[PDB]
Amino acid sequence: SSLYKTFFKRNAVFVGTIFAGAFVFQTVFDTAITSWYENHNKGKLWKDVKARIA
Amino acid sequence: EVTDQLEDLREHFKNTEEGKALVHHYEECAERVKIQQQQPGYADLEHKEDCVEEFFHLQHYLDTATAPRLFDKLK
Amino acid sequence: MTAAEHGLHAPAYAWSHNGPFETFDHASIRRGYQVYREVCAACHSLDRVA
Amino acid sequence: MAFRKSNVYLSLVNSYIIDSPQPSSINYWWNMGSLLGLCLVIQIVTGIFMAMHYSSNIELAFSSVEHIMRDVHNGYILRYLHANGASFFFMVMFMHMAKGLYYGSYRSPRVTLWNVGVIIFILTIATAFLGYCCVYGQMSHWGATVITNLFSAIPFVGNDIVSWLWGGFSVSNPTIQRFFALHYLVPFIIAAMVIMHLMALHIHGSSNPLGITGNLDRIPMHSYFIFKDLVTVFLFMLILALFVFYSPNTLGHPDNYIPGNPLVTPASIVPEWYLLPFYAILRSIPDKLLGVITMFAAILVLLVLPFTDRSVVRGNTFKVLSKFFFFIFVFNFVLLGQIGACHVEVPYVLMGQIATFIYFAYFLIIVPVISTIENVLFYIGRVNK
Amino acid sequence: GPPSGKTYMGWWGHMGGPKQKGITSYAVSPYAQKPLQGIFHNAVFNSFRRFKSQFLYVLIPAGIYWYWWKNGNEYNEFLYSKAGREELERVNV
Amino acid sequence: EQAARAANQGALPPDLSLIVKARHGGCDYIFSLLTGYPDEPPAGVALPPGSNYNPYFPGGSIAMARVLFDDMVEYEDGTPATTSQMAKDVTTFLNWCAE
Ligand SMILES: CCCCCCCCCCC(=O)OC[C@H](COP(=O)(O)OC[C@H](O)COP(=O)(O)OC[C@@H](COC(=O)CC)OC(=O)CCC)OC(=O)CCCCCCCC
Ligand SMILES: CCCCCCCCCCCCCCCCCC(=O)OC[C@H](COP(=O)(O)OCCN)OC(=O)CCCCCCCCCCCCC
Ligand code: HEM
Ligand code: HEM
Ligand code: HEM
Ligand SMILES: COc1c(O)c(C)c(C/C=C(\C)CC/C=C(\C)CC/C=C(\C)CC/C=C(\C)CC/C=C(\C)CCC=C(C)C)c(O)c1OC
Ligand SMILES: CCCCCCCCCCCCCCCCCC(=O)O[C@H](COC(=O)CCCCCC)COP(=O)(O)OCCN
Ligand SMILES: Cc1cccc(-n2nnn(C)c2=O)c1COc1cnn(-c2ccc(Cl)cc2)c1
Repeated sequence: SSLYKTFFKRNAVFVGTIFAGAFVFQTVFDTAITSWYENHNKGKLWKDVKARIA
Repeated sequence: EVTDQLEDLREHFKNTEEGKALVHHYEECAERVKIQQQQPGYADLEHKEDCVEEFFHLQHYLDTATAPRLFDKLK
Repeated sequence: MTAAEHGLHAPAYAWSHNGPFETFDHASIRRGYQVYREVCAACHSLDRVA
Repeated sequence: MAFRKSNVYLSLVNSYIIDSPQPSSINYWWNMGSLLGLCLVIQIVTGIFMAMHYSSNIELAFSSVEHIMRDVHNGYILRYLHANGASFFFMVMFMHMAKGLYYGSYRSPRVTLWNVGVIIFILTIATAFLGYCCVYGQMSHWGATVITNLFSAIPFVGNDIVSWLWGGFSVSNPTIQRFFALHYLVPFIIAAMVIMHLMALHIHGSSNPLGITGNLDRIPMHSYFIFKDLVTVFLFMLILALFVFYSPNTLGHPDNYIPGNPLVTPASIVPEWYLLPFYAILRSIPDKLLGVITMFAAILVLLVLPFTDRSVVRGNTFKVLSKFFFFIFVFNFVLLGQIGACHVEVPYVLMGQIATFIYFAYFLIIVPVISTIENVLFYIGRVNK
Repeated sequence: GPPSGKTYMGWWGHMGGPKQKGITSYAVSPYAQKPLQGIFHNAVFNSFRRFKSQFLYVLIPAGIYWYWWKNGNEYNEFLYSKAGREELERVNV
Repeated sequence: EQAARAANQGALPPDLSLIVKARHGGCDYIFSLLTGYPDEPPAGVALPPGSNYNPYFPGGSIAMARVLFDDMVEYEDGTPATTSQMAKDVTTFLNWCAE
């Protein structure tokens, strides 16, 4: 409602926020996807086999 | 001490009569071609009987029965 | 052609790397090089692997 | 006036993708032509980045494709997007031509627009053949042997074209080096034919599924069809990504992972899936010179289509008999691809011969007879007498 | 340059149709209509209605070409078996 | 190549870097090829001198004999090295060599 120049009114905030979030989203989506993949396949990676030959 | 797992399952599914229907069908083929190949004269021939078709019918059933059942027995 | 000239059809075993979310089993890659070095390398090459 | 209408360069963009008048009743079958412009861009960009690492010598060609797969950083993404993108490029073009065969887009005044489209289709087949021989697998050597031997049957000039295509006495090192240089070039001839294609479209515009005049209700291109073009682009890139990342060798053949050998022949020689209907037309003719004529006549018979349609209504929306025989022709084209992937045996030499007869009898017999029957049926069902 | 040969389409203002007189049109803004109204009564029924019209022009040509392939296929498997060994002869040549 | 055919009675054993992706079947074909040699051929067949029967090979007769038997290697982790166990591990290793 009364948040529009805080959100998406300005030409330089319509592209000055979707370019701002384009790096914040770039690193937190990359970390959470990698964290899910290495627990669905836990026990088969090289990190788990090298700790078994200790 | 432990034999290999694929030949253990290959005989346990030969202990069904679904298997004995195909075991006996191939053994009947083998005893027809062997009262043959000793009768007097061959290299007379241009075509004679094999048992390759009856072989594959028994092999196909054994792989439908042991393929989803094996890799839980291996490490 | 006949089924003798085509070959038998291989069945569908359940490999641990089948699926869209699966990884190779690195303990079965390690043991697989031990069977290559002792049984297989007497007649076959592996020329593409550094 | 606005700056986008007075500039020399911005006015061409404004007159083509911004203020272009469109019929407001076109459906999602009119989205295939923009999607083919995205397919040409992906093939040119991924091929230029792969040409930096490729060697065209016959003793280095197979191993340099392996170098891209194993050593180049993200090199497997470039090849898989390139080899699977060519199948997606041919799938949309088969759906693009079938729409204009349905809605009657070949008739006057769009005959020149249909004739430039046939030239693009021949250059796209020639492009995919030349690049498939550059991998130099075992399918690449024997597919290039069979095709180039067909030109030795031309009367009184046959042992010249084939010795000029080979650069020698067989498919050898001069053949692979000249096939890559021609493969760089024909994608730029296709892009110039695409520019001439859109010029003939701008003077008359598009048709509509009703098949009547559309000058009574028009909406602009911008803000209405750009967001409808955007829907099928995101569907295209998602199904393409499912093949590149989850099943990248399904639309291929495992014999292309063997290096090519002139002294060992494979047990089964089969082309890619989009050349299988035309491969089966060739093997049906027992002559050798008559076989190579019929396979090229299967693409040039699309140019007789403005002359054999004798109907007075444009399209297939209200034509009962013409809607039945349109799907006889479609499934006969899927039966022709299945025959061309089988062995040459004896239920199949007669199935592939009758199905080649249905291909040519649709254009020259079935269309001009069914067209005039519906002209008389529309007349006596209305005129009270 | 010069003007070229005439076509059957124009531009905004002179599109080239018949003259109109006596037709009225009305519309309401998208900002006043409810979000995603035509999502039901659309494909669960409409496209279930449009399929039922145009399906019998597809399924009868499809059934002839799938009967021809399945019946021609099972005669090839018979000719390359042991029971079909004599009929492979006198047919191929 | 002449020295390879000289030790294998004319036959040439191929390179195993891309053998998974160059065969109809993939991982299922290389596993079933090794654990598929019969103890005796079917009745009626006639093999050439110096051949072996394997029904997964097109034609029936192959120039490679059976090379996997029980307890021929000794694993470091302690896994029992049976015929099907060792044949599983080469196919997992060889699929990595291709991909
Ligand atoms: C491999 C290449 C991948 C990319 C290919 C792109 C798709 C090509 C398919 C060809 C095609 O476009 O045919 C469309 C045809 C007629 O289209 P129509 O305008 O009459 O129906 C618009 C309707 O009002 C929804 O229109 P709507 O306004 O709802 O748009 C939203 C719709 C968009 O998705 C698509 O339609 C993409 C095809 O999504 C939704 O429905 C939301 C659901 C919650 O629909 C049909 O008649 C169905 C026939 C099946 C076609 C199969 C082709 C065989 C290969
Ligand atoms: C020389 C080479 C030339 C190429 C030859 C042809 C190659 C075949 C390529 C296959 C894709 C072509 C199939 C679709 C063809 C376009 C059909 C079309 O344009 O739409 C017609 C129809 C629209 O419906 P209506 O407009 O009539 O609705 C009533 C409104 N009053 O919409 C429909 O009826 C669509 C119904 C579903 C069609 C798809 C069915 C499956 C087609 C077989 C595909 C097989 C792939 C292996
Ligand atoms: C319309 C455009 C194009 C089409 C349809 C096309 C088609 C093909 C096809 C089907 C292959 C075989 C790939 C395989 O089966 O693995 C190939 C290979 C290749 N193409 Fe293209 N191509 C196009 C444009 C280009 C362009 C412009 C270049 C410019 C350099 C290029 C470079 C290559 C290269 C280097 C190969 C090497 C083998 C490989 O990467 O697999 N392509 N092309
Ligand atoms: C790289 C190849 C091609 C490209 C980029 C292309 C592009 C286009 C585009 C953008 C349109 C505008 C209408 C629409 O989007 O559907 C169109 C229409 C058309 N195309 Fe193509 N096309 C190509 C190949 C072909 C081929 C192979 C044919 C026929 C053999 C063809 C025949 C036509 C016809 C007749 C129309 C007009 C259809 C109508 O207005 O109803 N084009 N094309
Ligand atoms: C222990 C692991 C081994 C594996 C996984 C393996 C695998 C294979 C494979 C996949 C083939 C090709 C089958 C085909 O062409 O379709 C082959 C062929 C062959 N292998 Fe092996 N092999 C092994 C060991 C050996 C050994 C110890 C020898 C010793 C003489 C040998 C000799 C051959 C020969 C002569 C051929 C050619 C067969 C033919 O072309 O008829 N292999 N092997
Ligand atoms: C109503 O009808 C329509 C209509 O529906 C549409 C969609 C359009 C929209 C137009 C199109 C879809 C046309 C598509 C355009 C093309 C296909 C142009 C051809 C493309 C090229 C020639 C590609 C250009 C080449 C490159 C970009 C080379 C790239 C290589 C690079 C960047 C390597 C760089 C190297 C280093 C080291 C940086 C119309 O114009 C139109 O008519 C009114
Ligand atoms: C196969 C050939 C394809 C044909 C190309 C057609 C499509 C080309 C247009 C694509 C967009 C490019 C437009 C550039 C942006 C507008 C340029 C401009 O403002 O015009 C010029 C800027 O001058 C330049 O330096 C042009 C640089 C060209 C750069 C080429 C990469 C301004 O010109 P001017 O002020 O006179 O505008 C007329 C007002 N009545
Ligand atoms: C034979 C064979 C055997 C194995 C792989 C291939 N092959 N060649 N290229 N591609 C992509 C492919 O699959 C091929 C070629 O098959 C065909 C079929 N028709 N054509 C053809 C048609 C017109 C022109 Cl101008 C050129 C060629 C080529």
